[PDB]
Amino acid sequence: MEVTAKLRGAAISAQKVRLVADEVRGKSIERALDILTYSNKKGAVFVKKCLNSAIANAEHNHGLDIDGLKVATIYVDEGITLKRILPRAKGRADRISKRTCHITIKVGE
RNA sequence: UCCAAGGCUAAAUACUCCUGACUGACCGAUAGUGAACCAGUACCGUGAGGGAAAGGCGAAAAGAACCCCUGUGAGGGGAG
Repeated sequence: MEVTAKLRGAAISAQKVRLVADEVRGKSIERALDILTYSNKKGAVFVKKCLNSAIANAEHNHGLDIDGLKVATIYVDEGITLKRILPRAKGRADRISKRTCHITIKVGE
């Protein structure tokens, strides 16, 4: 089986979290946690939180051995965008997209 | 053919801010009132004035006790 965690609504662009996700996809839980704890990217704190939640789900709700677990699948999806107005010169306005993202992690043997 | 320089006179005619009953080969949320929603509101304008967007869990809240990750967060996974 595959155990899931979801981190819907992280205040960050999915394009940014995707670089973090690409490096932990398919790795063992230990190696992936190392990569996430020593990354300098903001998206790594979100990916690490979601991965830790998925590991705890697999250990508590399903009684799996987290020693044989691995990041079976991970992907980031776009969340809801907050729309803000940015004033510019000469009385002109721009729209600002404050993008959010959904992180889905599934761990399994 | 009819008697101005005195006055009057109902009905059949015009209408709908409204009340009641009833109707529709009228609309069904970008439609139909601008407005189904705390709308002539928010917002814009010194002002006269202009003028939006925005409905729906389920039959019944039975709206998820409790456990786990997390920062007593967000979010989720179980349980129900």
